[PDB]
Parts: sequence; structure tokens; C-alpha cells
Amino acid sequence: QTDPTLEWFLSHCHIHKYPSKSTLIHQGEKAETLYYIVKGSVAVLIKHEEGKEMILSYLNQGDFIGELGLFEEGQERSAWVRAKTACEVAEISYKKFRQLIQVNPDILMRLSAQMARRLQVTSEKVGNLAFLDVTGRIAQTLLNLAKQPDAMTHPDGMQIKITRQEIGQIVGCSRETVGRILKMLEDQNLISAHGKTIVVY
Amino acid sequence: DPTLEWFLSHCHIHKYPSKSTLIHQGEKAETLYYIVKGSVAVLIKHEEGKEMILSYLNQGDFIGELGLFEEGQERSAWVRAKTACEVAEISYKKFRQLIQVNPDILMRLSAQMARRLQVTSEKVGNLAFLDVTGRIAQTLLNLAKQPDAMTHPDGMQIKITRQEIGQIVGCSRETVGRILKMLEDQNLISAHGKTIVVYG
Ligand SMILES: Nc1ncnc2c1ncn2[C@@H]1O[C@@H]2COP(=O)(O)O[C@H]2[C@H]1O
Ligand SMILES: Nc1ncnc2c1ncn2[C@@H]1O[C@@H]2COP(=O)(O)O[C@H]2[C@H]1O
Ligand SMILES: Nc1ncnc2c1ncn2[C@@H]1O[C@@H]2COP(=O)(O)O[C@H]2[C@H]1O
Repeated sequence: QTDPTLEWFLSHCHIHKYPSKSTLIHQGEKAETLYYIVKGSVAVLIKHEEGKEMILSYLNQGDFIGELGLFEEGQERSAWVRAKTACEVAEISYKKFRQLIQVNPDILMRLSAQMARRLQVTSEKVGNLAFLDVTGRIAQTLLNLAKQPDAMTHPDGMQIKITRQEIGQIVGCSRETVGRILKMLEDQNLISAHGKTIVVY
Repeated sequence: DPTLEWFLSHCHIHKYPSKSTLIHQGEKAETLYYIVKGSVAVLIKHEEGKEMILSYLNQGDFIGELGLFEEGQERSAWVRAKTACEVAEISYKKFRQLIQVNPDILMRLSAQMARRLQVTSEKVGNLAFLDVTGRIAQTLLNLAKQPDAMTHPDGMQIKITRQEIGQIVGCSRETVGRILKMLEDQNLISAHGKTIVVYG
């Protein structure tokens, strides 16, 4: 589902394909381009020497990406953005976009609605990490990604596909610890695990 | 600035004393704020004697902007006046009417949202990669790297309460007390009255 405005915006971009796991944005690169996911999904990650990679968020079709450096020249990509599946994404220079903004501010309103949402979601994440114990953090995380578009409904909850590695990267724990906690969450009858498939209740 | 004075002329301004609450988490959001003077703390709570300051906002900063793009939303957090403040306020409706006239007012707001997203995202990385002790240790270091930080013959000197430290890391004031002591025995810092010396 799309609309005129959106299509108007798109007719000003170049759509490029990206195989699963390929990197769309490298942290540190000069920020001079805006992106738009027409198809597929991506992960946004940050790195910290020792411990390594952490997943800030998943973004999907309809999501803008690479927008954080738009309002001030000379900024660096604040994160790594990698394809989680085959992706088709539009791109336009900040300059051309700042122009379309003047033509029709609605395009900025749509981008802004998403930034506001991201700030609400990232803030909630900040709190969960500071206030929840590792158990609650993982328990909540399973609820969140159960809210993702790729989540398949279960005749008694919601079914998701995730790795102990990904969970650990979202909550900030090792896959070993995640496994041990998933065991408890299963025992406590809160989830059902079968391979890399989890059924959240 | 012509754009900002214009923006403000359409708002109603009010004075808020210290410790005063401008925004209550959970309430329906139908209005936007703009700090003309003063400072505020944006914070979230776990009502277990543990608060977390997501950020400080100052003169020239917008507040309550998160519920502007979708109706039926609630305030994502509590905003408390740090010092006396003069805050302009305007409903989302009138603000959306100003955006049509000149989108620049929206650009300025959005630039602040992007900065805020970048800063909060950095915070996320640290909290995930740090125990309560490490969070506090790193906070003492970061506080020593700031301009207002003072010089001490042994390194840097800072002034901050156990509560304030607790609000930064999201833990109890007592937890801060115990951690600061352990850090002393580790010969990493010194604590007397309300002054903390960070060696190095
Ligand atoms: N907390 C976050 N939530 C969602 N997307 C984010 C977050 N932090 C960064 N991003 C995205 O990661 C992108 C990579 O570089 P930019 O800073 O140009 O733009 C970034 C945002 O689109
Ligand atoms: N605080 C942390 N301790 C351990 N692993 C972490 C932490 N924060 C994030 N992680 C990531 O979580 C991942 C879980 O399993 P990996 O072997 O893939 O490598 C791990 C790290 O990259
Ligand atoms: N991470 C953050 N950084 C800065 N300000 C924030 C953050 N999270 C919330 N706020 C502010 O807290 C305000 C309170 O309610 P709103 O959600 O309407 O708008 C909010 C934002 O202006």
C-alpha cells in the first residue's frame, strides 16, 4: 500500500537491491544520503570494543533510514545498517530531499513521525536496560519482536524466529546466558522453543 | 530570530518554579512546549525509588513533541523543571497550522529529534554493556571529562550527589553509596561531603 505523495517522493530516488546480510550503511561514513525501504527489512547495530555488536532496532518496508544526519552537514552515520533479508531501498541526496521538503513539507512530516516513534521506542529500551533484570529484559524483548511484521500468528499466541545470538545482541547478553534464560522462561510456561522457532504467549 | 519569535507569538507562556512538573508521563498529549528559559530533566520512573534521567533540556529546546504526529498518544515521560523556567506552550493543532505557513519551524524541531535519537542510542549501548558498578564508574569518568569539571592535584574533581548519580544510572541512592565506597577501597576515587575526586 502506497500513496501519491510517497510515489512522488519515490520518483526522485534510485532504487537499489541489497542481498541478505549486505551492509547498506557503515558507521562512521559521511552522512549525505537518505534511504527508504520499499521492500525487505534491516537491522541497525552499534559496536563497542570488547563485547561487540548490539541491535538498536529492526526497520522494515516503509521505514526511512539514514535520516539522522539530514539536518546538519558533516555528520557521521551513527550506526551500521545491514540487510536482514533481500532488500530494495530508495536513496536520494540530502540536498535533493531538502528541496522536496520546501515543495511539500508533508514529506518531512512523514519522516518526522518515524523519528518521534524511534525516540519513544529507544527511550523505552533505555529504561528496560536500566530497570529490568536480564530475565525481564529478555522476556520483554520477545514481546517486542513478536510485534514485528515478520511475526507469524499462533493458535495460542505469536510465533517468531530468532537466534540466541540475536536475542543476546538485543538485550546485551551472551547466547549461553540467553539459552539458560530461555530454558527458565519455557519451564515457567511463558514460551515454547523448537529449534530457532519460539512461540511467545 | 524572526521564525522563532513568530512561533512564540502564537504560544501562551508560563513560569514554572524548580522541582515543578511540566509533563506527566501517561497523560494524553495534545500540546507542544518550548523552553524560553531555564532547564528541565526528562525522566522515566520504576516507582521503586529509582528514576532515570533520559536527558536535560535547555533554552531553545522543544518538549512534548513526540505525540505530535499521531493523535491519541501519551507523554512518553515526565519532565521536571530543574531550575526556574519560562515555558511557551501551543496545541498540536495550531502548530500544524504554523507548519503549513513555514515548514522551517518543523525542520528545527526535527533536527532536535535526530540529535536526541543519536544521544539516546549511545546511552543504550552503554547500559547494555555495563554492570551497575561499571555504569557508575563510567559516569564518574564522563563527569570528569566535562568542561565544568574541576582540576585537582590528583586528577579531576566533581560535585554531584548520590541521588543525581543514581538518576543518571537508574539505580538507588543507597546502591550508589555502596559502589562509591567499593571504588575508594579500589583506590579509584575519593569521597567527602559532596565532592568526588577521580584519580587520573
Ligand atoms: N535508535 C534507533 N532506532 C532506529 N533507527 C536508528 C536508531 N539509531 C540509529 N538508527 C538508524 O541508523 C541509521 C544509520 O546512520 P544515520 O545516523 O545516517 O541514520 C540512522 C538511523 O536511520
Ligand atoms: N554485555 C554483553 N555481554 C556479552 N555479550 C554481549 C553483551 N552485549 C552484547 N553482547 C552480544 O551478544 C552476543 C551473544 O552471542 P555471540 O557469541 O554472538 O556474541 C555476543 C555479543 O556480541
Ligand atoms: N530520549 C529523550 N531525549 C530527550 N527528550 C526526551 C527523550 N524521551 C522523551 N523526551 C521528552 O519527554 C517529553 C514528554 O512527553 P512527549 O512524549 O510528549 O515528548 C517528550 C520528549 O520531548
